[PDB]
Amino acid sequence: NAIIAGETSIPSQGENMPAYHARPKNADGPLPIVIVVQEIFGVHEHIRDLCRRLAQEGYLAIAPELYFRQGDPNEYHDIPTLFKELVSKVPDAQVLADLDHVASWAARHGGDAHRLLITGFCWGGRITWLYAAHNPQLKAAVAWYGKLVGEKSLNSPKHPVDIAVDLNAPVLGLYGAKDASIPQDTVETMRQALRAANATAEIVVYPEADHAFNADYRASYHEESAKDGWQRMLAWFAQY
Repeated sequence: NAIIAGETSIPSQGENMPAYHARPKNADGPLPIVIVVQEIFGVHEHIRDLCRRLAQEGYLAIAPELYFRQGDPNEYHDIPTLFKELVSKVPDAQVLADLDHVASWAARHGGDAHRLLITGFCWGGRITWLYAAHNPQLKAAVAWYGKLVGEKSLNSPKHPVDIAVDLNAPVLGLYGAKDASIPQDTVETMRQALRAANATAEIVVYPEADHAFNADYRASYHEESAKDGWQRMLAWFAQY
């Protein structure tokens, strides 16, 4: 299925946020939109590949450079410094407002405002849960191995466990059993929160997978889980 891809700016809270976008070539009309939320590495080649893979399925997929005001993840060469000096300085409130601006831009650039979807990975998987409790227009969300519970900070004052109560859209989580950064007890805490909220949501846990099991360029890749998760994501989105 032929696609077309590009880099654009998205007008956002008064500033121009870089973004990559991909979509099917000869589209009939307005497209379902998938906002794609980066890991801490920014809109890496891998994230651009994912947007193109989504476009091959018929989606207008858009990955915004969410860290642009605070800094460039390519200026860091160790994860701890990247976390401390950049990631931990990007406020959740800013991120959710930027995602709203991506949705706004998408509706005037080939997307259908009534068919908004989101998926995100790692750092982006946590943001995915948050966004599902933020935008009442959102139709569905797929969060891949996003942190569920945490200590709070002023930049990041709520975690997915806290907002389960405010979820607006069905959320599918794709999680790895071997992920030491997201222990299974925390998945249980989140399941308790979702049940108490009577939210439409489920978390699928892959027995053999670690964190970042869809990152096909990294050693954490687990092919069987990544391919199953990708099909579960498409199934979750299929009706919208």
